[PDB]
Amino acid sequence: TARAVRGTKDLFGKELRMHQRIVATARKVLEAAGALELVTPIFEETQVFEKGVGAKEMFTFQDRGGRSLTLRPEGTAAMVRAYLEHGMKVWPQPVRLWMAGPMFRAERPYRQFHQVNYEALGSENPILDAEAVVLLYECLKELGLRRLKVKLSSVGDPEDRARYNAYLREVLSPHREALSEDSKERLEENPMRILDSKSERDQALLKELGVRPMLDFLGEEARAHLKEVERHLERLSVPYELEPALVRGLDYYVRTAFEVHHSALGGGGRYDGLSELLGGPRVPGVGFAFGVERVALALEAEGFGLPEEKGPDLYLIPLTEEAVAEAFYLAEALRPRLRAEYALAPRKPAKGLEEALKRGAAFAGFLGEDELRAGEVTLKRLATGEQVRLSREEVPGYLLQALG
Amino acid sequence: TARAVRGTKDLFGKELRMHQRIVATARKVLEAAGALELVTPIFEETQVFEKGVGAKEMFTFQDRGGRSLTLRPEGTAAMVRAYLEHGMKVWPQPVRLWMAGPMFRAERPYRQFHQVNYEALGSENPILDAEAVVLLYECLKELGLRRLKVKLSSVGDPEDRARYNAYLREVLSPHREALSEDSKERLEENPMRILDSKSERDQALLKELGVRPMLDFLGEEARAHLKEVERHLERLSVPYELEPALVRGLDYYVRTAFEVHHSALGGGGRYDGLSELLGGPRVPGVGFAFGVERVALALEAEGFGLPEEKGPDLYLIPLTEEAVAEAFYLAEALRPRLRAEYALAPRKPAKGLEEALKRGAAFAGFLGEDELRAGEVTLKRLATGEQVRLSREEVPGYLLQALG
Repeated sequence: TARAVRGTKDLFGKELRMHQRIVATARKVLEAAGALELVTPIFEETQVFEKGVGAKEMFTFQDRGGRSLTLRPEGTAAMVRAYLEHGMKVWPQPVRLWMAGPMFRAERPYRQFHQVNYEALGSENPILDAEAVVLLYECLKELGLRRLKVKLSSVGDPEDRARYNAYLREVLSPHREALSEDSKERLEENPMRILDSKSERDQALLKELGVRPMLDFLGEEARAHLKEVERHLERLSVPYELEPALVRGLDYYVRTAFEVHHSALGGGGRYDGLSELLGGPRVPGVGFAFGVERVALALEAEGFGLPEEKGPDLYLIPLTEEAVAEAFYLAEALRPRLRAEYALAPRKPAKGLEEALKRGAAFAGFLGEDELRAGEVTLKRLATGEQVRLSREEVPGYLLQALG
Repeated sequence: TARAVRGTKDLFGKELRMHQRIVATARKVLEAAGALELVTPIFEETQVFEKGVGAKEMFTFQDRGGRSLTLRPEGTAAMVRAYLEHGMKVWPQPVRLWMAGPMFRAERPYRQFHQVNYEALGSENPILDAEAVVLLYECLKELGLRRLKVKLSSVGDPEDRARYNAYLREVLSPHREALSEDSKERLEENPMRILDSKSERDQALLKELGVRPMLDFLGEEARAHLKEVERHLERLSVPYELEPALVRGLDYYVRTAFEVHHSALGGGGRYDGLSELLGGPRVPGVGFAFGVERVALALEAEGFGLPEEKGPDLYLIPLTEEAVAEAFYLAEALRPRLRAEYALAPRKPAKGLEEALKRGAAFAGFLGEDELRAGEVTLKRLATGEQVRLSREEVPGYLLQALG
């Protein structure tokens, strides 16, 4: 009766294998660049994920005690919270961390998706921004994806963001009634957030007015930092395109911002004020995240198929009812060094052999009255048809010599 | 400021590696026995986890829409729910499944723990019960644990459980006031549940009365099934002990029940009526679960230590400020086939070499004005002290020939 809640789903067979490949690939590239693997809890205190003061899409609840708890909606805040909790500030900087795991989004019935996160905390050095970009680019390239579009941009320093917001107030105020609910309130609290709302009505006005990009407002230091990042990518042969449409409305996002399109598979940027937001000292940061499901779809779109599940090394066919137990005893004697399976009911040799072929077994085994009395087994290498009769003590060795 | 909620914790370094080893080991033994890996969602409809009608320890909440949702507290019901949803009843039976993942328990501030689950659904054959036991025993043995105590027992068939409950009413009724709240109510709804309550007051009365074990109430079929299971373990050289104290109060638990002690690392048994409880047809089942943290503690108790984290293949030391970027370009050219790291600031050769030793690098690399002008690099195999000067084009090949 009960089914998996909408927005969630079981992962098994090929879908699971695709997810595991994707994560295994990120693990290889990220750990080769020094990132340390970190796994945070599924839920945390709600305040860990609050973005600041400024007036539904997060699973929140309180446990026995009244404490507000929230299901992890993103990875960055949780990782920064971990860097703080474990005093990673004492480690050699920067501290590179990565993580793969489920995230929770509360939309109307993906509500549970998986993403890989990479975070370099502790330094403002532009080399780290270029590295974050290249690392994301690489994870995706290593997966076999091609036609990857890298989009780069900057959101400047907070003093630069202050001027832009003023400008936004001047340009968007005389068009107030064109916005709506929240966007009208954002004009007084955080104008830049209006550029990040997915309100078709708000997106419409913006498209018509065509206001100036945050790029045109980069301060002195911000422009030099972006130029450094650009220089590194050029030097690393990473094709990119400056994107004035790339924006980050939250007050803790600074300088570098980037995305990789195929539509966006992942992206990220620098976020220097998030640590203080959580109660910690100043901790410069830059990193990215990409959705595992988004990537699996991109691979699927490019035609990437996955080979068939490997079969057991041995599939035992009991011929009599008494042999069923003996098949189990033999298979157990061969595990786990070898993958050995067995049928639970007797059947004709031909039908059993037929089942071994379908299951892709390397060898088929037969146990009947004759082999039981002799304490032996009959083996048949399916691929070559070669059939041999050997004692039970010799099966492990024989199979190992053959499957070497 | 904000810390991981009590009962939860970040996993990194050795602790994480220990968890990954444990799961990797279960994966090897369980998949060698034919189990298919399955990953269910973190949360599901509350009804998936309700055990039946009979009057706090589960994180429950409703999403936008009023639907009651619950954080996964166990693995079995979720797996059975998956077997049903995907029509696994059509697959060749039995269907063997396994899963590893977080579970949630709502105690007063582990509230988030991890466990490995194994489930064989679709058959009543006693061979499967013995296999579940041996498989659990094996997972633990392969981890290096010794002094593993296997305890076996049975809870009989529902008709057997009915008689026992009557008996329990007769023996425990005249002692009503000795029980408490729930236990008093259980006498009328499900007496056997009183044997499963962790109420020190209830455990006391039980210890004094010393009522008869559910074992003394096994019906004809139930006694024969248990004898079959025992026969298989004997034949598999698995040392076990019959435990009359092992009980399963819920109405869907049937026959086989078992545990492995070291205090219990894991356990399980047959549960034939759970499927119907969820709205599906009759689906016989048997399996087990063990806590990853329980196992890591057991390993720790036996002294099992984990080797040190491997170091990068190459740690680049820039000698000048301009070389910092060049160190990054070189490391990126070597990744991800090789693990290459670099320092972000210049430093003396000796200090840099000093850092490479501490980080356990196979090779140390040096980039200064001289190598930059020559488009070369200086490498030093730390273990042998051998130092060589080669061009950048030759570094990948040289390192690969040396780290082969």
